Amino acid sequence: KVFGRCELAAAMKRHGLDNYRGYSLGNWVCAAKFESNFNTQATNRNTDGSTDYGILQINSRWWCNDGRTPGSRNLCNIPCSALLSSDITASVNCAKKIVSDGNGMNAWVAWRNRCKGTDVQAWIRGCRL
RNA sequence: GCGGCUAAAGAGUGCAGAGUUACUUAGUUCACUGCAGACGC
Repeated sequence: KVFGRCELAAAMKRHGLDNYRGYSLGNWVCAAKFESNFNTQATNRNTDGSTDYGILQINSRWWCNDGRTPGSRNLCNIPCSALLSSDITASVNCAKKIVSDGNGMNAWVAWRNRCKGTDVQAWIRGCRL
Protein backbone atom coordinates (compact mmCIF):
# COMPACT_ATOMS: atom_id res chain seq x y z
CA LYS A 1 0.00 0.00 0.00
CA VAL A 2 1.25 3.57 -0.73
CA PHE A 3 0.16 5.44 2.39
CA GLY A 4 -0.73 9.14 2.01
CA ARG A 5 1.42 11.49 4.18
CA CYS A 6 -1.16 11.87 7.02
CA GLU A 7 -2.93 8.50 6.65
CA LEU A 8 0.53 7.20 7.67
CA ALA A 9 1.29 9.75 10.44
CA ALA A 10 -2.09 8.58 11.96
CA ALA A 11 -1.22 4.89 11.69
CA MET A 12 2.34 5.51 13.11
CA LYS A 13 1.13 7.36 16.24
CA ARG A 14 -1.59 4.66 16.69
CA HIS A 15 1.05 1.99 17.23
CA GLY A 16 3.27 4.02 19.50
CA LEU A 17 5.56 5.84 17.08
CA ASP A 18 4.56 9.28 18.25
CA ASN A 19 7.31 10.71 20.37
CA TYR A 20 8.71 7.33 21.17
CA ARG A 21 12.16 7.65 22.66
CA GLY A 22 11.75 11.36 22.58
CA TYR A 23 11.48 11.71 18.83
CA SER A 24 8.33 13.42 17.54
CA LEU A 25 6.25 11.75 14.77
CA GLY A 26 7.59 14.33 12.23
CA ASN A 27 10.87 12.34 12.18
CA TRP A 28 9.17 8.96 11.30
CA VAL A 29 6.76 10.40 8.69
CA CYS A 30 9.85 11.98 7.04
CA ALA A 31 11.90 8.81 7.56
CA ALA A 32 9.34 6.71 5.61
CA LYS A 33 9.12 9.31 2.78
CA PHE A 34 12.80 9.62 1.99
CA GLU A 35 13.29 5.88 2.61
CA SER A 36 10.37 4.29 0.71
CA ASN A 37 8.16 7.14 -0.55
CA PHE A 38 5.39 5.82 1.81
CA ASN A 39 5.24 2.66 -0.31
CA THR A 40 5.09 -0.46 1.91
CA GLN A 41 6.20 -2.65 -1.02
CA ALA A 42 9.40 -0.73 -1.74
CA THR A 43 12.67 -2.85 -1.99
CA ASN A 44 16.28 -2.01 -2.86
CA ARG A 45 19.15 -4.49 -3.19
CA ASN A 46 22.53 -3.44 -1.86
CA THR A 47 25.90 -4.19 -3.53
CA ASP A 48 26.43 -7.05 -1.01
CA GLY A 49 23.33 -9.11 -1.93
CA SER A 50 21.13 -8.18 1.02
CA THR A 51 17.85 -6.30 0.42
CA ASP A 52 15.94 -3.47 2.10
CA TYR A 53 12.20 -4.17 2.80
CA GLY A 54 9.17 -2.07 3.52
CA ILE A 55 8.15 1.44 4.33
CA LEU A 56 11.32 2.16 6.28
CA GLN A 57 13.76 -0.08 4.21
CA ILE A 58 14.87 -2.55 6.93
CA ASN A 59 17.90 -4.68 5.95
CA SER A 60 17.76 -8.47 5.65
CA ARG A 61 21.39 -8.69 6.71
CA TRP A 62 20.58 -8.20 10.39
CA TRP A 63 16.86 -7.70 10.86
CA CYS A 64 14.84 -10.21 8.78
CA ASN A 65 15.01 -13.49 6.84
CA ASP A 66 14.76 -13.47 3.03
CA GLY A 67 16.40 -16.86 2.37
CA ARG A 68 18.85 -15.27 -0.11
CA THR A 69 21.41 -13.72 2.16
CA PRO A 70 23.89 -16.35 3.53
CA GLY A 71 25.38 -15.29 6.94
CA SER A 72 22.18 -13.16 7.67
CA ARG A 73 21.08 -12.73 11.32
CA ASN A 74 17.22 -12.13 11.39
CA LEU A 75 17.24 -10.18 14.70
CA CYS A 76 13.61 -9.17 14.38
CA ASN A 77 12.34 -12.84 14.14
CA ILE A 78 10.27 -12.50 10.89
CA PRO A 79 10.28 -13.02 7.10
CA CYS A 80 11.34 -9.84 5.23
CA SER A 81 7.92 -10.20 3.47
CA ALA A 82 6.21 -8.92 6.68
CA LEU A 83 8.02 -5.61 6.05
CA LEU A 84 6.06 -5.22 2.77
CA SER A 85 2.52 -5.59 4.04
CA SER A 86 -0.16 -2.88 4.14
CA ASP A 87 -0.31 -3.43 7.96
CA ILE A 88 2.77 -1.53 9.32
CA THR A 89 2.73 -3.57 12.58
CA ALA A 90 5.69 -5.74 11.86
CA SER A 91 7.70 -2.79 10.26
CA VAL A 92 7.17 -0.60 13.37
CA ASN A 93 8.08 -3.25 15.99
CA CYS A 94 11.22 -3.83 14.06
CA ALA A 95 11.77 -0.06 13.44
CA LYS A 96 11.38 0.27 17.20
CA LYS A 97 13.86 -2.47 18.13
CA ILE A 98 16.46 -0.98 15.66
CA VAL A 99 16.21 2.45 17.27
CA SER A 100 16.06 1.07 20.95
CA ASP A 101 19.56 -0.17 20.57
CA GLY A 102 22.88 1.19 19.42
CA ASN A 103 23.24 4.32 17.42
CA GLY A 104 19.62 4.97 18.40
CA MET A 105 17.93 7.10 15.74
CA ASN A 106 21.27 7.76 13.98
CA ALA A 107 20.59 4.10 13.06
CA TRP A 108 18.16 5.72 10.66
CA VAL A 109 20.11 6.75 7.66
CA ALA A 110 17.44 8.51 5.61
CA TRP A 111 16.37 10.32 8.72
CA ARG A 112 20.04 11.16 9.48
CA ASN A 113 20.71 12.42 5.93
CA ARG A 114 17.76 14.75 5.43
CA CYS A 115 15.50 15.32 8.48
CA LYS A 116 17.94 15.51 11.43
CA GLY A 117 18.17 19.27 12.12
CA THR A 118 15.04 20.35 10.23
CA ASP A 119 11.63 21.40 11.43
CA VAL A 120 10.06 18.01 11.20
CA GLN A 121 6.73 19.69 12.02
CA ALA A 122 6.04 20.55 8.33
CA TRP A 123 5.53 16.71 8.04
CA ILE A 124 2.49 16.72 10.30
CA ARG A 125 1.01 20.00 9.15
CA GLY A 126 -2.63 19.50 8.34
CA CYS A 127 -2.92 16.02 9.75
CA ARG A 128 -5.92 14.81 11.78
CA LEU A 129 -4.29 12.54 14.33
C1' G B 1 -41.47 10.75 -1.11
C1' C B 2 -36.57 11.77 -6.26
C1' G B 3 -32.26 17.17 -7.59
C1' G B 4 -28.86 21.64 -7.18
C1' C B 5 -28.27 25.55 -2.97
C1' U B 6 -27.68 26.47 2.72
C1' A B 7 -19.11 30.14 2.78
C1' A B 8 -17.33 35.68 0.14
C1' A B 9 -13.31 32.58 -0.50
C1' G B 10 -11.87 27.34 -1.56
C1' A B 11 -10.70 21.07 -4.71
C1' G B 12 -13.53 20.40 -0.59
C1' U B 13 -17.42 23.12 4.99
C1' G B 14 -26.20 23.19 6.23
C1' C B 15 -25.41 22.52 11.73
C1' A B 16 -23.91 18.46 15.64
C1' G B 17 -20.81 14.81 16.62
C1' A B 18 -17.99 10.29 14.70
C1' G B 19 -13.06 7.82 13.18
C1' U B 20 -14.58 1.61 9.43
C1' U B 21 -7.49 4.56 6.43
C1' A B 22 -12.00 4.42 2.43
C1' C B 23 -11.32 9.24 -0.22
C1' U B 24 -8.11 13.07 -0.24
C1' U B 25 -3.77 18.42 -1.87
C1' A B 26 -5.72 15.03 4.67
C1' G B 27 -10.08 17.37 6.19
C1' U B 28 -13.63 23.34 11.08
C1' U B 29 -14.47 20.68 4.43
C1' C B 30 -13.96 13.35 4.18
C1' A B 31 -16.27 6.87 5.04
C1' C B 32 -20.29 6.38 9.63
C1' U B 33 -24.62 8.39 12.77
C1' G B 34 -28.06 11.91 14.49
C1' C B 35 -31.54 15.94 12.65
C1' A B 36 -32.34 19.45 8.73
C1' G B 37 -34.46 24.53 6.35
C1' A B 38 -35.61 27.88 1.85
C1' C B 39 -36.24 26.11 -2.99
C1' G B 40 -37.42 23.17 -8.66
C1' C B 41 -41.95 20.11 -11.68
